Parts: sequence; C-alpha cells; structure tokens
Amino acid sequence: ATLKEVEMRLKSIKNIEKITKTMKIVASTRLSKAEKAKISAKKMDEAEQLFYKNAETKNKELIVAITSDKGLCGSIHSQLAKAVRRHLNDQPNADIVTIGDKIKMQLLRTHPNNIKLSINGIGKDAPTFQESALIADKLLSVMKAGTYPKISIFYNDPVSSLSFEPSEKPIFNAKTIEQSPSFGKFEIDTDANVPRDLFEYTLANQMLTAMAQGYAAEISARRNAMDNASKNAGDMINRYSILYNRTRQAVITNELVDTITGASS
Amino acid sequence: GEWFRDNGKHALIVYDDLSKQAVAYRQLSLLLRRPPGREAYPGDVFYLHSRLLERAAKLSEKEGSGSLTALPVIETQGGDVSAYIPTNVISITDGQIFLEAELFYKGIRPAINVGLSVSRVGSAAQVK
Amino acid sequence: GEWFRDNGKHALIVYDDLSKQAVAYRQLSLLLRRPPGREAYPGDVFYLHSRLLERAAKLSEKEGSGSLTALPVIETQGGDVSAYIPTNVISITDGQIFLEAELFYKGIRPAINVGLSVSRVGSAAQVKALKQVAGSLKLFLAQYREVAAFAQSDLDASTKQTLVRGERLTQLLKQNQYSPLATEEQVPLIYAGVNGHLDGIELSRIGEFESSFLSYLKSNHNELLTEIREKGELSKELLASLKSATESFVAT
Amino acid sequence: ALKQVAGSLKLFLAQYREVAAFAQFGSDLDASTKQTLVRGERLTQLLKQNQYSPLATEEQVPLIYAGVNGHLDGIELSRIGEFESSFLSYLKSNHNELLTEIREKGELSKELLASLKSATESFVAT
Amino acid sequence: ISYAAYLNVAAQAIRSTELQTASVLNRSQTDAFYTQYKNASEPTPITK
Amino acid sequence: LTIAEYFRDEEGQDVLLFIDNIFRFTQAGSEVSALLGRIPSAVGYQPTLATDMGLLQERITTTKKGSVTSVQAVYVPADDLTDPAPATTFAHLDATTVLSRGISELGIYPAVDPLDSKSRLLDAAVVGQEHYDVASKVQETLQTYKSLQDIIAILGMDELSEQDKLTVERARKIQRFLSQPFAVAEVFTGIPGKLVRLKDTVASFKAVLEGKYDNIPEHAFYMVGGIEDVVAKAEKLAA
Amino acid sequence: LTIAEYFRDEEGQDVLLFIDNIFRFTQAGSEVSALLGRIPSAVGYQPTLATDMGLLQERITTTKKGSVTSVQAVYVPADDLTDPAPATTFAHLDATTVLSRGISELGIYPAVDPLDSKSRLLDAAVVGQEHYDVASKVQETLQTYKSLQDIIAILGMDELSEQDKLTVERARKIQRFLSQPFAVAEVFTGIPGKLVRLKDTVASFKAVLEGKYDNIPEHAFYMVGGIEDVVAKAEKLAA
Amino acid sequence: LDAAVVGQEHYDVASKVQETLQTYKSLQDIIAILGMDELSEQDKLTVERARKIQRFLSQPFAVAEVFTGIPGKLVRLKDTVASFKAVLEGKYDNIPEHAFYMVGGIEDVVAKAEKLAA
Amino acid sequence: KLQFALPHETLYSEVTQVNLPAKSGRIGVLANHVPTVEQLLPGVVEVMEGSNSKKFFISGGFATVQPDSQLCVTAIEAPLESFSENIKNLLAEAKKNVSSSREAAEAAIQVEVLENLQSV
Repeated sequence: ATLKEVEMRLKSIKNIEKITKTMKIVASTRLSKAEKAKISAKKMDEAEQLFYKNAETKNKELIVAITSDKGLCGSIHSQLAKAVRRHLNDQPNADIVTIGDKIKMQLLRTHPNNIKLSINGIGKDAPTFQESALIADKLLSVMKAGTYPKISIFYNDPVSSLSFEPSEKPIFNAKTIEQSPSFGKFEIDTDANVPRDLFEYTLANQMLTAMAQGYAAEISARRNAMDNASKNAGDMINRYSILYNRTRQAVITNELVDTITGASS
Repeated sequence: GEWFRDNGKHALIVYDDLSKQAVAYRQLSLLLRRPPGREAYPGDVFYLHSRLLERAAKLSEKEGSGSLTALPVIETQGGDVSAYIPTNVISITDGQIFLEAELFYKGIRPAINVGLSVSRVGSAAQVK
Repeated sequence: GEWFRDNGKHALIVYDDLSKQAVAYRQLSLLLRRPPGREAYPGDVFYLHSRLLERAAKLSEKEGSGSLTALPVIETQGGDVSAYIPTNVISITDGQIFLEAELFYKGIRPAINVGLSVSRVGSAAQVKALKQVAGSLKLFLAQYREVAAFAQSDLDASTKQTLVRGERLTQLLKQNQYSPLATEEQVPLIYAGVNGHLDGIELSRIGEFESSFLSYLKSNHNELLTEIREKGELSKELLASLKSATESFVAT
Repeated sequence: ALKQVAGSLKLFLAQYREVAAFAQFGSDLDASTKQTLVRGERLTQLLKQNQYSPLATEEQVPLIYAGVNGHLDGIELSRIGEFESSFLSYLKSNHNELLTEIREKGELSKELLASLKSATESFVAT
Repeated sequence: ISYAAYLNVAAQAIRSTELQTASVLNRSQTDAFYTQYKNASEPTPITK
Repeated sequence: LTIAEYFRDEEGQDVLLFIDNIFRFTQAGSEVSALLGRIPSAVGYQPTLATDMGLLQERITTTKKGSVTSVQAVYVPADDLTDPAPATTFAHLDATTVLSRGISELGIYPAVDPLDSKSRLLDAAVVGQEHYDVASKVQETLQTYKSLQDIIAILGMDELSEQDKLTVERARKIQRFLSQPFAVAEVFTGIPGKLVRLKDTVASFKAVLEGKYDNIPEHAFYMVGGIEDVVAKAEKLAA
Repeated sequence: LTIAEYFRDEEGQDVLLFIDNIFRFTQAGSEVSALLGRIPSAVGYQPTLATDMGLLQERITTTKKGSVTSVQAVYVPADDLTDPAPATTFAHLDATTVLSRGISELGIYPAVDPLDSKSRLLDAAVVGQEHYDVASKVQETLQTYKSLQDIIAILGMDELSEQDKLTVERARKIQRFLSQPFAVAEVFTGIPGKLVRLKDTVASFKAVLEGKYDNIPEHAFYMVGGIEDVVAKAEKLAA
Repeated sequence: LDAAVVGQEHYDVASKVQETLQTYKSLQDIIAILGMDELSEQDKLTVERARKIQRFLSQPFAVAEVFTGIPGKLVRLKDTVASFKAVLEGKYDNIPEHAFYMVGGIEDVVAKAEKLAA
Repeated sequence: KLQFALPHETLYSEVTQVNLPAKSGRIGVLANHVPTVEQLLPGVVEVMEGSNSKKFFISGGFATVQPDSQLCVTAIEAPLESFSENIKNLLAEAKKNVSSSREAAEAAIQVEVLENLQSV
C-alpha cells in the first residue's frame, strides 16, 4: 500500500530468496558427501545382510523411526510417519523409539503413549557409527531391546535425487538368529555367544545403514525443496518490484500535485 | 464507422491505441491547467473513452439493424491490469482479450491468457 | 580554486555538501515564486550543479596543464540514490565513493561499499605500482561478494580459499582516521594481501601486522620503499625483492 | 487490586508473542518455552469479551488472578469462556464476602490473596 | 558395554595429529542427546 | 532561549537548556507558512525550514563568554527519521540519542538504538583507548547479531557457526545489559532507579566481552545497574 | 539530427545518427517545461513528453532517397523499465544492442549479450526463412547452455544426455564465434579488422549448426571473420 | 451479524468460518514460498478446511448461466448455516475440494462427490 | 570373490587368499573355505592377489565365509604403518591412570587395544 510498507516486504523476501538459494547450494555440496555415505553403506548392506539370506533368518514389538531434527525438506517426516502409522494399526501395542525430533513431533500428535525414547540433535553432520552404536547401547539398556521378538527400522530410501521411498526392515535378536533354518549351514563355533554379538553389531550397523540412506534422502529433498522456494521467492520478488515501482512513481506524482495545488493560488 | 451502422451495413473499428490517446488528452488538460488527478490524468479521462465506445452498438429492427464494433487497444505497463486507464477501459468495454507477455516470449501466439480474457456478450452471437 | 588551475597549479575542492546547497537554492526559488517541480526544486537545479561541477578540469598543454579536482559530498536519505538531487549529481560526476552505516558498525572503516563505488577515470588515475597489485584486488573481492553469503560448515576447497582472502583483504582496507598512508607504504601491504602472505596470519592480528610490517620495512628495506616512491613502477626485480621481504617477515 | 493481579501482564504477553514467533519455525520447545506459550495462549483467550457486556473490577480481578497465577494453564482452550461465567457464578454464591471486600477496599491484603488462592484451587476441580 | 560400544572404543582409539582429518575427528564426536518418554512427558535429557 | 543566553553571557557561567520538543518549533513554522503566501516545499514544509532552524540552533551554543549544555527532545514524524525536520536537526547536534520503537517493544528501556546513537566524543583521544575499544567491540557484537537475525528466522538458532553462536549469545546479554531502571521511570517499572558510574560501565562491558560472565542467564542482565547487580540477580534467580 | 538529414535529403545516403544520451534529451525537455510554468505531468515529467519524443524520432526514417538510422544510448531511471522516460522511448526503438560486463569478462569483444539484444526485424518476412532459422537455433542453443551452467559447476561435465553433451560443445564454439576483431581498434590491438558480410554470417553459422566443424578445436573461433577464416586459423594452431 | 439477530448458532458458525479463513490468509505467504509441507499438522488441517469453505462460498447465479454452464442455485439461510456448521465439525474432510465448488447446499456436495468418483 | 567393507569407505566389494584375526586366532581363508561366521577382534588384516598384499589395521567386526565361497569382512575402521608410537603412548598412560578414576569399564578396555596395536 505505502512505499515504506512495500519497501520492507520486498526487501524481506529479497533475503529469504538469497537464503533459500544459499541453502540449495549448501545442499548440492553436501550431496557429494551423501553418496559417499549412501553407496558406502549400501555395499556394507549387501555384505552384512547376505549372511542372513543364506542362513534364512526369519521371525510386544519395538519400532525405531528415523528421520531428523530439521525441517525445510519436503514431506520427508510427514510420509515416513505415515508409513509407521499405517504399520501401527496392525499392532497398536508397539514401543516406539524416535531418532529425530520432527518425526517425534509427528508421532507424538498421534501415538504419544507408544513413544518411550527420543534421540535428539541428529540432522547436522552425516551419521556415524558412534551415534549408531551409542543409540544401540541405549536401546539394549534403557529399552531392554534384546527381549522384543520383533524389532523394526523405518527410514527413507532414496531411489533417486528427485523422489524417495519410506521403507522398513527387521532386526533379529539372538534367539531368532540361533534358531534360523540354515544356521547350521555355517561352521559357527558354538562357544562364546556369536548370535548375541551378531545381533548387537547388526543392531548398530543396520541402524547406520538406515540413517545413512535417510540422510541422503533428506539432503536430496531439502535441495529440491529450497530449489522451489527460491523459484517462488524469486517469482514473488518480480511481482513486488513491479508493485514498488508503481508506488514509487505514485509518491512522486502525489507530492508534485500538492506542490502544484499550493502554488496555484 | 457510424455511416455504415446508420445505413444498414456493419463496420468494424480498431482504436490502436486508446492508451496513447489518453496520453495525448492529459497533455492538453495539463497545458489548459485542469487539475491533475490519479497519475496526473484529468478527472474526465473516463468520460473521454466512455462517450467514444458507447457509439459502438447493434441497432434494432426500426433503425436498419446496423452495427458498429469496436476493438480498443490498451497498453499495460509490466502486465499491471490494475492501473487507472486499463481498469477504466475494462469498465467500458464488453470484455477484453488479455495478451500475456509471458506466453508471447515463450512462443505461444496468439498469447491469449484464458482466465483473464472474457467476452461478455459474444456467446449468444458466436456461430453455433 | 580556479586561480590555481589557471596558473598551471592544481587545486582540490570539497563541497561539503551539495545537498544543503540545493536546499538553499530551492529556498530562493520558492520565495521568488518560480515554477516548482519534483520535491519543489526549480527546473534549473540540475544546471546549478552541472554548471558548477563542470568547472573541475584538467587543462591541455597549450593552456598550462593546470587542474581542479572536485570531491562533492551528497547526503542521501536511507540510501535512496533515486532521490532527485542524488540522481542529478550522480549523473554529473565521474564516480561515487559510496559509504554505509552497515559496514561502519561492522568495523569496516572507511565504510566504502566497493560494490557500489567506482571511478570512471579508473586506472589512468592510479600509480602504476599500485595498479599492478590492485589489478587483482578488484576481483578477489568481487568474487568474495558473490560468495560472501556462504560464510555460514560444508564448504569445498575452492570456495573456502576465497573466503580466507576476502576476510583478510577486507581487514587490510580498514584504516584509522587522520592516518593516510604513502603509496610506497600501501603497495607492500596490498602485495602481501593479494598474493596470499596473510592467509596464515589470524584475522584479529592483521592490524598489528600492517603496523610492524611497515616499521620492519623502514628499518631493513628502506631502499625498496624508496624505489617504489620514486619510480612509481614495479620492475620484475622489485617484485622479487618484495616477495622475499614479505616471506621473510611473515616467517617471524 | 487490578494493578496487583496484572503484575507484569502487558510485558508477559510481549514475551508470549516473541515466544509464539519462534513456534512457527516448526520447533519443539523445552520446560521454559512450552510453559509460557501455554499460559499466554490462555491469557489471550481470557481477554476476549462480548459486546455490551462490561465487567465489574471485583469480577475482573479474580479471572486475571486465575490466569496469571497458573490456575488456567491446564484447562482446554475452548472451555475458557465457560470457565468465566462458572467461576463468576461460583464466587457470587459461595465467596460473596470476597467480592464485597474488593468492590469496597479496592486493594488486596495478604489475607484476601490467600483467601482467593484457595477459592480458585477449589473451583478447578469443579 | 555392548559389542557395538566395545567396537567403538577400539575404533575411536584407532583414532585417538595428521591422518586425523575433518570427517575422522567428526566421527569421534556426536552431538546426540537421549530423552526417555512416559505417559507424553519425559525423564530429563542427557548426553549419549 | 533568550533567558539562557543571558546566563551564558552575563552570569558568564554554565547553563543547562532543556527543550521539549524542538520539533514543534519547525512544525508551527509550517502551520503559518501557507497563509504567509509561500509555495510549500517538499513533504509540505516551508521553503525556509533549514535557515529558520539555523538562526535558532546556532544561538544555542557555547561561546568564549560562557557555557550552554543543551538537551533537546526531537520528535520524529511517523517514526520516519528522514522526514526533513529530524533530518535537518541532526547536523546541529554534538551528540544524538536515537530512541527506537523496535527496542521499546522488546521491553528495553531506555529504548536507545545502540548502533544509530552517535557522539563527537567517542574518540580514543577523549575517552582513552580502552573505553573506546570496549564501545567498538560492543557495537560490532550487536551489529553481527543484527545481520544474523534473518538466518535466525528461516534456519533457526541452531544453524550458526562456532564463533557466531557465541557472539550472538554475548549480544543478547549485552543488549539487555544496556537497559536501566530510571528513577523518574519508577511508576512504569516498580523497580528502584539505578545510576551507574562511567568507569564501572566500561569495566563491566569489557568483562562481559571477555566472556567472564557467559555462564550467567539472560534475565540477570535485564533492568539492573553495574556488573555487581548482575552477579546478585543471578543468585536471586538461582534461589 | 538536421546534419544527418541533409546527407539523406541531398546525397541520398544511409546515414547513422548517434544520440548519447537520449535520456538527457528527455530530462532537458522536462527541465524546460518546468521553467516555462507548465504543470508537470506524471512522475514529474513534462506534459508534452510524448510529442516531444515524436518530434525528434519521427524525423529519423527511411525515405525514397535514403535513410537516417539512429543509434541512441538509453539510460533507465531507478532501473524502472516502466518510468515514462524509457516507456516513451521504447515505443520508437526498432531494436536493442546490449553490451554487458558479463560478456566482456569472458573476453568476448564486442561485449554484446546474444540473448538480451533483440530485434523487431528478426522475422522470416524481413530477413528470409533461412536467416531466421539459423539465428533462431543459435538463440535456442545458447539458452540450453545457460541453464546447464549450474549443473556443470557442481555435478560434472559427464552428467548430460547424448544430444546435450554435443550442444554444449557446440554453443561453447558458437559463443566464441560471435566475437569479432574491429577495424578501428587495430591501433590498440595489432589484429587487423574483419568486416563480415551478412550472407557470410548466415552461411558461416548455418554450417556449424549442422555440425560440420565439431572436429575444429575451440580456439579457432576466437576473433575471426568468415568461416573461411575458421578453416584458415585452425590449420595454423596445428601445423 | 449479531448473536441476537441471527441467533447464537448462526453467529458461531460464521465466526468459526471467518477464523478459519483468516488463518489461511495469515499463512498465504508461508504457503506461497515454502508450500504446504512446512506447516504444523494443526495448520495443515485448518488450511485444507479453509480451502473447502472458500469453494463452498461460490454459487452458480441464475443470471450468470452463460459463464458457468451450470443452472443457477438459490440456497436458503438455514440450509446454508447447517451446511457450513457440518464442514467445521470435520465431517467432510475425507472429500475432495472440487466437490465443494459451484454447488448449492450440502446435499449437492455429496452429489458432486459421488458423481466425480466414477 | 571378496566383499570387504567399512561404513565410511568400502575397500573391495576376485581374490586368492585373505588372513583375519578371527574368533580365537589368525585364520587364512583359501579359495574353497567351509562356510563360517567369526567375530573379528581389533587386529591386522591381509589380502592376497598372488603374492601381492596390502595389510590393513582394523577396529574389529565380523567375517563370514559364504556357501558360495564368498568372504564378507565388515569392520568400522581400516593401510597399516603408512596410516596410524608416541601418538599411541599419550593415550596409553591416560588409560592406566583412568582405571583408578563406572567410567573405569571402557578405560580399561582401551589398554587391551593399545598394547596390541603396539605389537605392530
């Protein structure tokens, strides 16, 4: 309406636009780092996971949901929480551990009693084995994880840089590893609990594998998110600049009229 | 154009463009010392156009059934259809064909913007 | 000032400031009931300032080669260079040194906005020695501004490097009031900055760096300073002498 | 009396709108930032008022006391209107000596404050 | 101490001046915090 | 003014002149100007705004005869600091306290805009190098914060770098440490007025900038006096 | 202008007229009108802005004898394209030539922006169907190149389709081919100057667009005239 | 628009409708730049409902038949009041927006919804 | 065929022999090895391509020889002396004095890794 108003609104967006675009290149940069974390964890995913295929391992339930603490990344947390919810009907008595606040917020609006542990301050650097392992150490201790017949990891699977895929995968406990169909295809030394170790190692590992893919999926969503934000932010800037110029011109004309009216007498 | 309307035939009139006419008009008004108003156009700039486009008409049976059809051209600045003169002529005509600069540069020509274009009376006159 | 120019000498004239003059001229015009225009300024308010500012000139040989140089000052309102009088003077002169409150409180004093400043005369007005080191500086800062936004974690090798130089070179251009430097004091400092001899030195110390570097140059390298001062150029030999002197001091 | 109960209320609401500005960021809050966000949202609602229905100070003082001193923080927001005329009705019958004391002394002695403190807590559980 | 944790100690001793890059250090540092949840409220936040 | 001039020249000694509000002088000038037959100048003010002001302000000066310390309240129309009245007033002053609405709606009083308020006397040659430096860094810390207020909005407090987070955290404190209970403002605060000595003011802020008080919560700096008042309020809150 | 007019009217020449700067023509009129007491029109301009512009521009034209062709330097106030001054002027401009620091920084002389510079006459019915079609794809290629600059900066050169990795290689050449050594600049350059005939230019680019010169290295397109100069220079940078 | 003249129920529906329309408006800018995904699930819902109400406020006029192509509808006050009240009560959220566009009262919404299924 | 992988970098993912610090002691897994699962202690791993061999130091993890003769070595950290004496000593004395300072659980396990790496 007034030039002073239109001056600040135009200049406000002029920043949001430069902001979102700076966060769109910060994303693209962080994406080279992302595939060095995805691929390097999808290969450790063939190797680690292959034992279980050959041994033919199959199986109160423990759900671990994985996203992050940070917004501005499309529908990453929205539809993952939607996959957990969809699954949660078929067994409402599940115990939920949330990795990321945004996902905790989502499931706290819908299943607050099911949430027993929340892992925080995650989305920053890429996921490491230490976070992976220390979360795992908490699950085993505080959640008593080893006692659930069913453990599930929900995370986003990056099919490409353009879209992702909310996914699920199971973690088998010691009992289930032992009793698997083809567990006696392997000359395992029957001594110092190997199923115990293989479980607690796989609990950390497949969590990391999940985080590492969810990460990658988020960075590629945040990029695409910022890319349109910048596109709209920039398109708004054009319409406001146009409005500015009208209002500038109008301020000159109207002051000039007062001055002309004043001299007229 | 009216001679044809008045005598029983049909004439088409194209005003290319009214924007420039209204500019010419404001010049005189200012030089005559008529109070400037919105965008420094005189108060009667609407009347300038309205009296003109009112002469475009379709006559009854009793008057030979002659027709004057007007196609005024208006030039917007940076696609702003909210300006004083554009809205004035929009408010006199029976619709407008709005041509979007965005489509025109893209190659889509005629560059008709569908949402922003309307004929107000045409349907009942368009070939079935 | 024209007395000097006319007798083969050189004057510098500072009109502090032409905003306030414009205002005075307007007062008379409105009182003499002359037709007012934009901002109630008379239709000859451009001609007031062009008449004036065209009187600065460098004369030819025939005419004694005298000179008058003009530094008019203009006060803008909240940065609006589109205001009537700012527009007049900006289009009359040969360039702007543009100052900003932002840069001022940030510490950058003089608060020169490099982006929005220019001399249209440019290099033809600059001591060759300085031009040789300052050629690049124009750039290392230009790109720094195009990338300055990134100074907020995951930055690749190339873009971080440019951030290191920019920071340092900005700090180098910080200057105490009433403390102008000699050209032969300036080019060493800019040589050090431009070529990367400051990249190591931490940012809060570039102050004491300039300080000591000059006194160390006066104690031990007075000859190079003298050659810069007197010949104004940099010979290939001098660049080498400068490259050595700098690394020498940096190491301590 | 009203000055007493409206201790920092104007500034408190400024702290509230500063807090609710950071909420838009899709942010989860802590013990300090959720606690204040909750109360301000209720204090706002308490200040809503129908037209042609001015209140007496002896009616106002209690509600504000109930708002600023935490006694509304755990009540559903759609029910703050009904809390008004119910808490008023309750004080008019049972604690009519409390209101008369306010309409005539215009101040709050430590005794009135303790008497009010209890009278509110009482009504919270109906 | 879990087997994953056991392996971390060894893995991060296999870390703890050069060859000690950025992402190497930043694998020995975790910003994470845990918070237990019940009835939801919580059992006050703590570092991992 | 004429009264205070006599004291300056004929009692030949220090006089204080308090004027509230000098803007009304220029404004009143405006109100008659149109009737006095004058074509109105920009924004509708008189053609003689500045010279009118000159003849007034130039009289309010210290001379070789005696001393005038004037304090003038200057109204700023619509909050616009470029309106030709406050605009033309500035050049006339030796020191300018700019009070801001943004500041007052955060509950900081006095609402002095710390970046926009200026003084001819903030100079190493007058206040000493230390006093100067503390003021300078204080101003830098606050401006850093001001610049970073848009990254706060879109990307949250968390997205800041190492040294920046700390600076921003030090700013928020400094910001609140500049608030002060005035004695005349007591009915607006309920807090007793506090008057702080300059040497303490420097000493205190110098210390805060060195981070010697970073483990102290924000509310301990707000509406207090010297540094000792912070230490003391941080134990009242710990209790 | 009158001087240029006589060369058309008496010698029947195709004259050039240079106006630098046309905006100062409009401001001057603005100033004179104001001085003569005329009530200023919108945004402070003269009421006679458009006829003033006409009375100049309409004299610049083709007749049967010859033509005056005017190249006029245009300045845009506030960078507001819709300001009366440009808005009026642009109503007479048949075409534009945009010289851009963004082009001269890449070492292209002249520094014409191949996409910002436009023409009304770039139309089949004015230039022939061939000429248009070359120019058109020349323009469409450089656009696709421009929107591929961002992915080359971050991803890599290898992340492109079969046809698109060929057309970036093609544009990069087209681009360097649009530079030209000027005859007058020889005193400063030492390079003898080329005046490239229109028929040459159409054929030269037509040949590259079909992909006849992908074998040619990129440096053979820099500062050359006709396609016969590309054939010639490429042989020097080898043998 | 006074609770005494139109009755409390009509007033209350009108108020809650305006509230909802206002929330959406307060968000236009966030919705425009950052889109629907950045909103709290609370707002996400209020917006989605506001978008329906907005369409439901449209009406084929009898005189505007030549531009809608649909025969005009006149809707009665009580039928209007009951219809919107129900949309507020979250009883029609599982229904597509376009069903609310250019119809009469609630019974036509269901009609358009069931027709647009096939 | 070998699948060697770290979480951060994957190293192998066609080999004639591998040597591992398994369950109890060093093993050598030949071209046709009986399927087995063994924990890897933190130790030195060697890969063969003829007599070509690059040693790696390792955080520990798991090895599995598959039914189809594939090996799957998976550990957190992996070159030997070209990568990782005094560097390790300023951490080894910090452990012995940390046992007497619960926290003493992890600090004592660090010492069994130290004097093992010290033997390389």
